[PDB]
Amino acid sequence: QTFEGAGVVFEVQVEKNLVDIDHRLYRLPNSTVRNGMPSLFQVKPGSVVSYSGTVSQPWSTITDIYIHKQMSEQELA
Amino acid sequence: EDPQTFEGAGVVFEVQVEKNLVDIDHRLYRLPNSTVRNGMPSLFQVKPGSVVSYSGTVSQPWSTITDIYIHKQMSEQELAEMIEKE
Ligand SMILES: [Cl-]
Ligand code: NA
Repeated sequence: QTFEGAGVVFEVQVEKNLVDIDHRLYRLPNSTVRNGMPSLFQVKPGSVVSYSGTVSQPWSTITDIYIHKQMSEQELA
Repeated sequence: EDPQTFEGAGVVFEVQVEKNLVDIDHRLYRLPNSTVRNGMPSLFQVKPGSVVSYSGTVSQPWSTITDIYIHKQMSEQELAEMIEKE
């Protein structure tokens, strides 16, 4: 039922609530929020992330995601 | 590098909800009610024993955590699945 991982965002599809992390697709609903802002609009290609969620088919749902501030800057460079 | 922002990781040892303070690896940080994740203040989610990644702004007397994530060490890990496949 639950999972946790870490990786690098390669692509974000805001219109489909999907995020591509290390070539794996996850559902990233607007309900995954931090400081009143949906995380779907904060993650970008190159973001280094820690995430957790619930197992679902075909793609698992991320219900919590954190952007590594120093590592995402190093990844983009 | 921004000298006004900070980021770290550690273990929560104590939480003082009445003073908006969190003790991580015996250092103290301000954890205001405005640091919210999924509509809930993170101050009431962190507990002694929580493993955390956090970031914020340098401030006086304590630096302010504006973003904090609890590591789910008890959940099944994608890295474990990766090591099992490799
Ligand atoms: Cl929120
Ligand atoms: Na900084």
